[PDB]
Amino acid sequence: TSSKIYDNKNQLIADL
Amino acid sequence: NYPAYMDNYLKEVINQVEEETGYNLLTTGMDVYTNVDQEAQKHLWDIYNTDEYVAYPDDELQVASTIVDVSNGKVIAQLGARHQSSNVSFGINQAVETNRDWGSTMKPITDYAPALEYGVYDSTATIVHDEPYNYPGTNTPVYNWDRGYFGNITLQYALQQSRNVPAVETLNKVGLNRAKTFLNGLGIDYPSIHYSNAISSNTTESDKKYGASSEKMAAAYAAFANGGTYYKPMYIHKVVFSDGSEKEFSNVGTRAMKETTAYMMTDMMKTVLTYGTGRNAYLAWLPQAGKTGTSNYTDEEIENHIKTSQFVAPDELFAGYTRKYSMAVWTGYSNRLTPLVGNGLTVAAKVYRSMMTYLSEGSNPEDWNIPEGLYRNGEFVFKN
Ligand SMILES: [Cl-]
Ligand SMILES: [Cl-]
Ligand SMILES: [Cl-]
Ligand SMILES: [Cl-]
Ligand SMILES: [Zn+2]
Ligand SMILES: [Zn+2]
Ligand SMILES: [Zn+2]
Repeated sequence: TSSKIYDNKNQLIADL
Repeated sequence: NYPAYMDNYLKEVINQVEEETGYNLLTTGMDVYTNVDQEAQKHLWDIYNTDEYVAYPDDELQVASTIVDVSNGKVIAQLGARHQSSNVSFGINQAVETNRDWGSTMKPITDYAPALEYGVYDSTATIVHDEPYNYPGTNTPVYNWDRGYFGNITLQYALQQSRNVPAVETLNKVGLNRAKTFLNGLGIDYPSIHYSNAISSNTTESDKKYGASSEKMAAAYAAFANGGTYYKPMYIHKVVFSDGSEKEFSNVGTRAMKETTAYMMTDMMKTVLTYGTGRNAYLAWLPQAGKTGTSNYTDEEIENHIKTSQFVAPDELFAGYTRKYSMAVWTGYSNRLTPLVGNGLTVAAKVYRSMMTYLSEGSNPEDWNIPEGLYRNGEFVFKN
């Protein structure tokens, strides 16, 4: 249902 | 929820996870750590979409590219289009597509690198030939972009001026078989290779494993930069499972060519930007090296779809790289029948100059070190 993506700076950039 | 400037990149992310684990991040819970550089992305997004960084002859002309960390195949930016809105989240990413002809940028990895890597030529000063010549076994002339011939000239100069004749002949001496093999080493392959492939990535098949794409190119050229190692393009770092477990993604490069070859290709290509064809992507302070490329029309296309008697081309490319980041850029219209002319042909270099500036404005611009087994001699380099 949820999956988060973090850039290389581990700072979340999107939630899918 | 996700930003639009991350569409293309996020798509590649979703696919890589599936490929390795078999799970779809859209129908399963998990956190994924990618390799993107956010600001780099917004920067790249601004370059394409604004008018502050480069003069697009119009708002239709498309652009696509991939920036790779030469040291590990990590993709730190990718943007398949510009001014192309119609949010259909996760659509076709033109940065991984091989349906476009990369033309001239094909020369360095298909003819010249193999040549040097296999003994055919022993110095960047070797005399190659730019004289009337037909495709091997055929009577079809290999025409230089301007219909002229330079005569005897050095390897370097022929690579720097992007002359076709000495390129397709080089592939002849290297042998198609050896050449196709050398291409695989860089991640590129064709179901079948032919002499036209000496200056074109156009191929009979069209999977994804066949052809060249901004992704593949930037990863191929990265091998020159990193010294001769081919790094699989990587978008994902790690994926933590909902059930607590984690899967770390590691990439291990392979020797694609000897360091000698890499150094040599790099030296001839540094000249491309200086007095060569890649002048519009030149930076005095940045020790980089690249190759410009142009594809061409059939002839049926010329006699039935091209108006102007101007210099036209369905694709303009650039695949430059530094001591840190390799970057391949594609430019053309959605429909190859709409040509690139005048100031439109210059966008590939600029976008590259622009982006590469930003990417190296700080760092600490380093140069390359002539490897043991070679020795300078004025403009050129020779083997011991
Ligand atoms: Cl062969
Ligand atoms: Cl041979
Ligand atoms: Cl969690
Ligand atoms: Cl060219
Ligand atoms: Zn910016
Ligand atoms: Zn000859
Ligand atoms: Zn053939």
